[PDB]
Order: sequence, then C-alpha cells, then structure tokens
Amino acid sequence: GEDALINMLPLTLPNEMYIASTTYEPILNGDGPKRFDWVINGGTFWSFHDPRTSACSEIVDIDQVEAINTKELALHDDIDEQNRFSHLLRQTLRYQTDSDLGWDKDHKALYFRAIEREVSRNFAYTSSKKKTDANVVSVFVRHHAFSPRFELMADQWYLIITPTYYYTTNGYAPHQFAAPLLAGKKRLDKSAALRGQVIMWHRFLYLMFGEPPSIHLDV
Amino acid sequence: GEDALINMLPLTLPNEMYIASTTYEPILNGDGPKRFDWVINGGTFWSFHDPRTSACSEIVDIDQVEAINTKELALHDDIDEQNRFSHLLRQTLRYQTDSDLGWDKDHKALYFRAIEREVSRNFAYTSSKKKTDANVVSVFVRHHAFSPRFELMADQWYLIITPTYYYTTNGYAPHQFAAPLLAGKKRLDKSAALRGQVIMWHRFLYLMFGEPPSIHLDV
Amino acid sequence: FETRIFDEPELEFGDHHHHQDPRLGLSEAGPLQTFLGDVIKIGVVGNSKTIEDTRKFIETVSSGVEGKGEKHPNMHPPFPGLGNQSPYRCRFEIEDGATAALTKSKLDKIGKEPDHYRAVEMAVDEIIGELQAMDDGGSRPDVAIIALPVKLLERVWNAKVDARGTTEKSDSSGSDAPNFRGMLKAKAMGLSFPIQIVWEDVIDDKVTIPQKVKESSSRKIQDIAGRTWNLMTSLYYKGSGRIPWRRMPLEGEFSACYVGISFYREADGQQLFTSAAQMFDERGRGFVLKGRRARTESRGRHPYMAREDAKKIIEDVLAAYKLHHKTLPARVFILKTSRFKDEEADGIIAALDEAGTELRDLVWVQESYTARILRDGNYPVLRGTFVDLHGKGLLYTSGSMPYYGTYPGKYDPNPLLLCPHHTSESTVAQLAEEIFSLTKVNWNSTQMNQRLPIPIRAARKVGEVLKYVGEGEVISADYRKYI
Amino acid sequence: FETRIFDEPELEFGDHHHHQDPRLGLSEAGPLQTFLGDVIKIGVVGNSKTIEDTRKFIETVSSGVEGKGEKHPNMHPPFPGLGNQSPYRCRFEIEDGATAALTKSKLDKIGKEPDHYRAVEMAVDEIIGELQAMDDGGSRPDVAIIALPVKLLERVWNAKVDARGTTEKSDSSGSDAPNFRGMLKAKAMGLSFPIQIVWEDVIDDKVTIPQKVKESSSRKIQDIAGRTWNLMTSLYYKGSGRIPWRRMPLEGEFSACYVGISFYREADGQQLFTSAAQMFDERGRGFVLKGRRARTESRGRHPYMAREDAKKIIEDVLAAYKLHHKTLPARVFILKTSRFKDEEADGIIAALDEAGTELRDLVWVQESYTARILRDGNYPVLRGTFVDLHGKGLLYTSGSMPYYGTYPGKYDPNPLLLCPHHTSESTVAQLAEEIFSLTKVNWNSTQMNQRLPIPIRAARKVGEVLKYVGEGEVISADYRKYI
RNA sequence: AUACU
RNA sequence: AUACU
Ligand SMILES: [Mg+2]
Ligand SMILES: [Mg+2]
Repeated sequence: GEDALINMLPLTLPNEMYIASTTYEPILNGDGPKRFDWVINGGTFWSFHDPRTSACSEIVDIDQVEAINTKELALHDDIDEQNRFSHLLRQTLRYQTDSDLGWDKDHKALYFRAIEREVSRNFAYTSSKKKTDANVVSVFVRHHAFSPRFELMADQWYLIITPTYYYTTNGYAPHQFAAPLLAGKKRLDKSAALRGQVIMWHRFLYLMFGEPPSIHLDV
Repeated sequence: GEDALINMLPLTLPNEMYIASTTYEPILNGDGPKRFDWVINGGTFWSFHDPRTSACSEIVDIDQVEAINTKELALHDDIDEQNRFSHLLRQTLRYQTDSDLGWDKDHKALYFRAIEREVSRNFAYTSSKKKTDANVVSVFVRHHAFSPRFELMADQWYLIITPTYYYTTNGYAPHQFAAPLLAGKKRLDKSAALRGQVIMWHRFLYLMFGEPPSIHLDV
Repeated sequence: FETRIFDEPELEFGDHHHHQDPRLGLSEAGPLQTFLGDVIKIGVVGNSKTIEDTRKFIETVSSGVEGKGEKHPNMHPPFPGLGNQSPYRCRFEIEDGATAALTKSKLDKIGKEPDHYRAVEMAVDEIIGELQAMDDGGSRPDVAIIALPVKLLERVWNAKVDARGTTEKSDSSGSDAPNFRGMLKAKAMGLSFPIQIVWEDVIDDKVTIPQKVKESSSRKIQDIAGRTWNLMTSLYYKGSGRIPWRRMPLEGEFSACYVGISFYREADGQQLFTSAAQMFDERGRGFVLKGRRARTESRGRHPYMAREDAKKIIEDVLAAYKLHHKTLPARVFILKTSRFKDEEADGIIAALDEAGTELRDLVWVQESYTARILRDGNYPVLRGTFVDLHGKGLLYTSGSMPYYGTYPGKYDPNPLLLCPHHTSESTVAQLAEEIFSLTKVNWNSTQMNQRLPIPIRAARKVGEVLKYVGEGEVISADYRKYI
Repeated sequence: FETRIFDEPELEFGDHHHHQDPRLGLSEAGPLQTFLGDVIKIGVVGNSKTIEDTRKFIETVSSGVEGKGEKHPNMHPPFPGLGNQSPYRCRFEIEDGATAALTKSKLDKIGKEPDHYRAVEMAVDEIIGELQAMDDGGSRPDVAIIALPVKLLERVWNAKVDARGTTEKSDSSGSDAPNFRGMLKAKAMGLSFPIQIVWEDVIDDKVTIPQKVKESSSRKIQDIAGRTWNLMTSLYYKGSGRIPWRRMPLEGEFSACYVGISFYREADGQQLFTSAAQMFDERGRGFVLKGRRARTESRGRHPYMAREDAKKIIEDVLAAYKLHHKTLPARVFILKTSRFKDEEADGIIAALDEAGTELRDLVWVQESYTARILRDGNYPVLRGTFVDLHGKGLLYTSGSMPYYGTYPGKYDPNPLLLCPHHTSESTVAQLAEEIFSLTKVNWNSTQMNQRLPIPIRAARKVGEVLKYVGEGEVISADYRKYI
C-alpha cells in the first residue's frame, strides 16, 4: 500500500557467459558493430552474448571459451569477484547505448548525446494512465544523466542508478569555463522528482533489465 | 657556442597589479569581454591589469585596488606566494587566447580549437628563413598542445611549456572511447622536434612573453 | 523486500518520567536522581567585555527568555528562568576572582601573527596558564566558560578554515586543521576543569560576524531561547559528573558494551592510528580508552587492530567496565564505520571467548554510499528508514520527523552501511534496533535528530581531543573532557 | 643561466690502475686488494634440474664465453674464464653436499595456491629452512645462489605484478607487492648468508617465459657474455666482504659521509616511515642504520626527522663512522628526496655542531621536474648536464654517452631538482659534482650509467629489505644483506 | 567553537 | 628477481 521505488535494477542474465583469457590493459577501434570494446577482466577475458562463433572484438584466441551459466561464476562470496563482475557490467552497459548516450569521466554519468546545436528534441515513453513527455535538451545547454553503481545482494545482480540532473554542463565543450548552476529541486513530499527521473529513464532498456522492485510496507 | 634552447618562457610585466580582496572562490559571465574570469587568490580577489575603472568584469570591490609595482608581489621568498602567483598566471594564460585555444582538465593542456568537423586549418607562421607550416588539424582528429607550469627561479617569472601532441578527444567525438594512438617517437640527434614544437608555438603572444632564453655554451 | 521503520526510544528524565525531546524532558523532571553538589562555579575567562556580557547572559536567563518562531511549538519551546523553577535544582553562581581578564595587548599579540598554528597555540597556552593560576586556590571553579572576543574568534576560525587541511575516510578526528577546541581540551586534560567554549553570538547578537567568517562557516544561529538550550545543559553536564538523561535498552538490560571501535590520528609524531575504544555502556558513560598502534593495510591507510591488539583493546575495555561496576559485560557491540578484517574479528572473538553469557555483535558501517530507498515522502515516516537488502541492512536514521510538522534538513538524507559479520549471532533487525536505540544521548546537544549514533558520533569528538595528547601522558576516561 | 657538464667519475681497480669501463676495469685488474684466502662456497638451493644446470652453466663460463652483438665493442666486451684469466682470482667452486633440494611436490604446492602473499611466504620459509639446515655445520658456505625454477618464477612474479599495489614518492620500499627478494633478504638477515637470487633465463636460454610474464615485466635478456657480467660480480661482492672498486676524488680525502637520508615504510605495523641512514663513505661502504618514527606533515605523508630524531640519527651515523674508523666525519652530506623542513635541518645543524671542522652541505633532490633543459642532443654529451637556475641546479645524469657511442635508453631522459639549502657553504657546481661522483659504486650492476646516486639508489634496496624486518630485531649495517 | 542536517 | 633507461 505504502510502497516506494528502489534505485537499483534487477538484472536478468541468460545461461551463457563466455569465459576466456586475454592479455590487455583496458580498445583497438574495430571494423563492425560497436560491441568491439575491451570488455575484459583482470587477467582473463569475460565476454558476454555474441552472434558470432568468436567472442567480442575478435581478439581473443580461438577454442578458449568456457561457455558456462551465470549461476556458476557470477554468484561468489569474495568481494573481488563482485567488483570485477560489476565493473564488467558497467563496461558492457556504457557501450550498449553508444549510438544515443555518451559517458563522461567526471561525475561518472551517461548523458544524452547532442545531435546538433540548439536541440529541441523530446523523449516520450508510454504509461498505463496517460502519456508523459520529457524535454532533455533545455537551453537557457544541459541534458539528463545517471550514475551506475555496484550491488549484488546474494541472489541477483544489480546496477544502481543515481539520477543526476546534469544541470551543470553539456555540449561539445568539456566545461563552460567552470560555470555550474544547480540547486535543490527534489522534496520529501508524497511525490518526488528523482524516482520520476528513474521511471522516465528508459534509454538503458543480453542485459535485459527488469523493472525496479518497488515493493515495500511502511506500517 | 653550442647553445641549446630551454622550454621556459620569460614574462615581462608592467608596474600595475590591482590587488584587492573580495569573498569569491572558483566564473560569472554575460557582461563584456571573455575576461570575466575569477582570478582568485587565497582569500583575496587579486586580479591583473585593469582597462576599465573596475577590475575584471566589475565583480571586484571598486574602492580596494592597490596598483603596486611589479617587484612588490611578483618577487617573494615564500613558496606559498610563488604557488599563488603561478596559479594566477595560469588562470590569466588559459583565458587569454580562449577564442582559438581550448583547455582540458586531464593532462593539463592548451590545445588548438576545431571550428567544425573535418578541419582544414593547418597553421602557418613566418620565420626568419621561410614560412613554416604545421599540421595542427591532422585527421586520420588530433591537434597540438602544451602543458604549462610556472615558477619564479629568483630572477624572473618563467613559464615552462611541455610541447605535447593532443592525440585524443577533440570535438568530432567526445572521447574516442578511451583509445589514444601514440608512440612517443622523439629524436635524440643534433636537432629535435620538442625544441621545434616550442619554437612553432607563437599562439600565446599584458602577459607579454619574452623569447625563451637559449643562452648556453655546452662545452 | 521487507521494510522496517522503528520508533523513538525511551529517555528517562528526573524521577520516573517518559520520553520527549531532550529539551521538553529536561523542563518538567530535570536530571537524574542523585544527591550531588548543587553549586557549580562558572568562572569565566576572557576580556572585560566578554566577562561582563557573560555575567549579563547569566543574569538575563535567571528570569527567563521567551524566544520562539516559525509555526511548530514542539520544535522551539522557550527557555525560562535559570534560578526559580530550574530543573537542575542548581545554583548557576559566578564568583569574583575567578573572572580573570585577558587585558587587550595579549589579544592583539595573539590575533596579529599570520601563522595559523602559532596563533591558536599561544591562544591555548595563555588561557591554559590562566586556568592553572585559577587551580591553585581561592575557590572551586567546577567549570570555566571560555568566551572569545571577535578578533580572537576570527583568528582561531581563520586558522582552521584557511589552513587548507584535508579529510580522510577512516580518520576519526576531523579535517587536519589546527583546532582551538581540541587543543584546549587536550591541554586541559591534566587540569581539573571541564571547560566550555562559547562565542559572543551566543551571548548577544548585536555585533556583526565578518563576511569571511559568515561565508566560510555558513553561520546562521538560532533565536535567544534556542541558543541557551544547548549551552546550559552542556554546562550542567560538565560541572557535576552526572549525565542529565538516561536511555533505556529494550532487548534485555543485563550488561552492555557498545564499544565504538574507531581509529583517530594524533598530531604528535607519525600521525598514528593509535585508535580509541569510545566505549558507551547501557546508560551512556563515555569510557574513552586509547590503545596502541592499530595495523594498517597499505601505506598507513585502512586501519584495523591486529589480533593481539584487538584482544588487548577488548581487555582494557572489560577492565574499565569491571572497574566501574562489579559485573562483566554480557554483550560487547563492536561498531566499526569500516569493513571488518578477519584478523581483527578473530582477535575480538578470542577476547570475548573468556566471558560468561557472551554476545558478540559486529556491524559494518560505511559512509558515502549511494543507494536511495523508500522513494516516498514525509507522510511515510522517513527518519527510521531501513531496508533488509538480503544480508546488508542499509539505514539512514535522519529525515522527516513525526511530532514536528516539518523536515528540519535543508538537503536530502544520506545513507550508511549496516552489514553484520558472519560470526554475529544476531539478525540485522535487532542490530538495527540497537543502532536506533543509541539515540538522543549526545551531550553536545539537545536535538532529537541523528545521523550517527554516539559510539560513531563521539568518535569525532574523541579524535578531536586526543589528537593533541602526547605520548607517555595519562589520559582521562571521563567523557566530560571531550564534549 | 650558466651550464656546466662535468666529466665521468673515475674508479680505482686492482693495485694502482686507473679507470676503464666497469667491466674493463674488472677484467685487467680485478678486485681492490688482498688477493689471499681465495675461497668462496656457492652452495645452490633449488630442484635437481635447476641445481644441475646451474652447475653446468657455471662450468661453461669457467672457460670463458665470447658473446657479442650490435656494433660498439665498448658496450659488449666478452666474459673471461675462471682460471688463469679470472679477474677475481678466486675459487668459484660449489660446496659438495650443499646442493639443497626442493623436490617436486613442494614446488607444486607453492605454485598451486591462489594467494599472492602466502605463496611467496612459504617459498621464503622453505628457502630459509634449507639455508638453516645448511649453515648448521659441515662446511663454510660464504655465499648462496637461490636459483628459481620457472614454475616458482611465474608464481613469485605474478604474486607481485597482479597484487595491484600502489606507489608513493617519499617511500623507498617499492610498491606494496609481496617481494620475494626483500622477504628472502629480511628473513636471511639473522643468517650468515648473503644470498643471490637468479632466474632460469640467466642459467639456460632454452626454456621459454610465458607471455603474461613477458608482457607484465618487459623482460628482454642480453647475450650470455652480458648476463654473467652482472652476476659473478654480485657473487664476489657478497663473498668475503670486500668491494671490488672504489672512487678516487680529491675534495674530501680527510673524511666524508654521504648519508642519504631516505624514508621507508616497514610492512609490520602501521607501515611507519621509520627512516634509514644508508650512509656511504668516501669508499662506498653501505652503512645502513634504521632510525626512528620520523614525524610526518599530514596523515602519515611527507616525512621529516624531528629535531631530537635528526640529532639522534646523525649521532648514530657518527657513532657507526667512529666505530669503523678512528676519525669523526668532517664532510657530512645530506641527500634528501624532498625539501628540508626547518625542524629537520635545525636538528642536523644541532647534531653536527658537536663535531669538529665542518664542511657540511645539504642538497634537495626532487624527482620529475618538467624543464627539459639543453635541447641539443647526442653529439654533445647529455649525461651529466645541469643548469644553474639562479640558485637551483636542476640535473639529469641519464643521456647520451661518449664512450658507448650511442644512446642506451629507449625513452627521453627525465631530470631531478638539485636545490642546495641556505645553510650549505658550497656552490651548486660542487654539490652537483659530488652527486655525480656517486655513480659507479652500484654493486647491483657492472655498467656505467646513472639516474639516481647510490645514497638515493640504495634507498630502494634498503627499503626493500627493511620492509619485513620485525620490531625488536637487530639489523645488520653490512651492505651485503641488501644487494 | 550553543546546536543539528 | 643478472643489469640499465
Ligand atoms: Mg558542547
Ligand atoms: Mg644483484
């Protein structure tokens, strides 16, 4: 009845992991799709789903694929395996929406990429009650973003989304000569803005993200 | 005399400093010249030369200017004063040629600006022998840069420049997916290219930079 | 999952009175029932103006101020007289001779040197010599209000905010700057005076604080009745040796030891990680027990007690508990705001193994972790927010308040970590309840807000004071020398 | 500015012979003096194949190899025999019955575990156990070769490069990785065993190194003649306690003490910056004297000696000098990796004011300056170039070589910031010359190059060894236990 | 350093 | 950990 949203995504993964081994320190560009990045582990190669016989980027040696299920390897007890797997998940999430979303090194954000100058695009997603739009190219330029974080919680795997409003700086320039402008917009009323920014974020959607849990009791 | 070049740039400064004090700490904009930069010391709004009545962009306190000679504050025995003067000179240098030189927060470089994509703006400058051209807009896009540093050295206020290629990022693609292309192929012979790239950087030429010293014997 | 939101615990006031805010509980019942001395001598040290208006402050609240504001009468009750109805049943008496002046030349000579360390050093040393000259005889100055003039205030604050000190995650002391408060409390440790440091903004808000001090500290003081509520309570706490209010445990009383393992740094030699117990028992006494050099993982960072170090620390905590009371601790609650190493946990377990009916209770806390939960609002209680995240028990204990009517914070709440060790024989719910029973027991304030429990909150104060206590010096386990 | 390019320092070789290349000086004259009692027992520890081909490879170089390459004959002279043409004139024989075996099951049990620390820990313990079972009686093994098989090699190297250790500038210990070399030298300190650690590539050039070890270490051996030049010299250095060469300057021939103050963290407790002397006199003896818990500026970083600590450390350096020779130092040189603080410098002046005729000088050397002075190149000499920066003497010693005929490096040189203190009584050129005189005394090598002089070059080795020596254990001032 | 977030 | 950069 009094349930509320949760800022992490219940990832659903198939029974295929494609464990391998390489020698690299993470990208040699590529010649095909945008899934030719160095999505590797610390010493070994941890790839993901692929429509080819070889793994991603075609740089790992042939006949060195374990091809084991997710439950055998991704569920470990030491924190080093969790950190490695979550870094891999962040790497395969950043280069998954590369044609639409960009990543910046400061503040750790996946923002909307600008197509031109003085953009007037709108993002619309469906809902059960009505249709709600969002303007993410507002110029006074800033767009919308989020930050991913690591979480396992034993049974499943999670990417934590923090909806930063990204009001400071956007465009081709890295920073508008260090000129930020932001304040507190969200409030602890019956509704909120951050959760809203979580709900209307759908550009992140074999990383088949489930809906955030939103099951709570507040007696 | 087997003289060799040094990569330090002497500074010639007028007898005006306009020391003041206002509560500010880093960049307001929208008034006049791009020189609306918070040239901010450790608690004192000590800016540089004042063309109008009020320093910078009339942000500083009007009735607090000092206008002292160069030897009063540029020469000091305290290392903290030298570091503050170095930071102030860096802030004046970065925001002086900002119409055609950009600054990046990583690697600390002042690189050439790109007007658009697929740039054809190779830089030609005159020398004593003949006109020397440089491919500062090379596309395979990378440009030319330098990293600045300041120190006093007990007689002047030299600026040290490290002539590094840009080799990464630029405006065509934000960060080229974390993939530089470089080899560090510099030459150790009777001549070099770092001395070259120091000489063919005339884009910083009030912060009137003198010629680099190049007074050596080298027996 | 399952979301648990706990209620406010019961604070004991006076003689058998229930729980309210620490101000309202300390207005109808007063402090605890123990026939101690009813006279506290409050000999003020400062110049003539600060001593004069401190005496005017004591005179003007003996009748009672009626300051209020906003709309909620629960948040800002007034502070009535100090001498007629007074809950402490105490005389806030000031005597001549103890009021020792600082003249004007010495204030200028300590406010004119541009060195940040040296200025606060002489400001500490001159008044320490003044208190030593007070200690020889004449009266019994149980406390000493340290009133700071505007020049001294600006000097000792700009020595802190303009020294460009850095912070650290596991350093439980502060931000590396020269602290006037910690230095005064450290150099007054050998003294017999629990001292109180005030400003003149607390006394009279007629002199303006300079703009640099206002902007660099974000200073916005409360009303007249709201400023003497957190000061006279701290005055009665220091000069009597009695705690004003008593917390009440829930899951069995017996004996308890909520020892807050923290690792401060002392600015004497190598900036050691010599650690501190900061033990708080079931009633609230701050048994401060520093130990030896706790081991570090790499380059002097990420500290942890070694196995021998952990059993020695727990042994001196048990020694302090058995010295104060004739009963061994039936439960020891380690509260680290960092992860538990296996060697440290094994040492603590081996030390607890020689205790009858023992109860090891280990909890991991980590600061600056980003996972916002219960995405709702004020209506759904938001102070006691805690969700069982399948093992780890992330909790933020600050937010919207019932019985207030508004959210007192100006920013969004931030969470910490609550992860029990695998050796702990308790669920995350009962350890969460014990974290949310370490509430409203800070003697530095009368607030009912909380984001750090007092073994975690008091770590900052203990590391503030024990930063400037040199090697080979006996320290005090009495909590009156810290806050 | 004015630029001085000093000449190469010379060395003394044999009985009254001048300086050639350090291999060439160690091929026509040999070691320094006292060519009597030429017995060295070189009892090897390893498996059967490794001991067998170690003895075989010693047998090949006993006649003399003729390896050469490239074009310059000065850089790659051949390695002579071990008989009549032996430069050391010493018995390089293996002690019979001192071939301590490691079998095969123990090697697999070390190489199979996934712990980086524990594998090298029990490898060190196994080697130490065989050395302790060797030194009980039977013969006199003056030196020992710890020859490592490839299965042990990959394990002890990937325990280091895959441990993800960090670095810091003021520390000389290395990079926090478990070091096989440092741990073996620390646990062999109580022994009478100077020990040499080799790889299977040095013995036989037939077994391949795995690609992970090749890429993670950039391993590229030289020829057979160029591989045993750096090994048998280190073998003779660690036997009989006699250095094979010395410098011959004329500035301070009465007394000299180039005490290279550096700071290291010891991985026993808090990784405290317990400091070391690393004193090198006018001949090159490495008097290693660990100091005390030196004060740090902030949070355990930027160490400096306290005034009492500085005077105590200089006092024990003077005590070591007066123990070895019947003359107090008169030319104490301090060589720090950071700028001199006022307290440390004042402590050093206070300690040295007790001594006699003082020509004391202090020099700051700061790594990684950004001013590429003297943009001339190879045809003028770039090794040993510095610029008088109106008080500072910014210097790099790495560059082009006249005798080599080519630039031996693969990257551009990076300089050091030579800054004399204001109490130094000598010009910057004299201090630069004295730093340049500390070049070819590296007993870890047999070539002519420098980027760090041996009071700073030896800081790495001393902090490597003394990282693991525990508290309360007596350390050795003999430099044989470090390189 | 009257307090808290 | 054969050595240097
Ligand atoms: Mg208080
Ligand atoms: Mg060696």
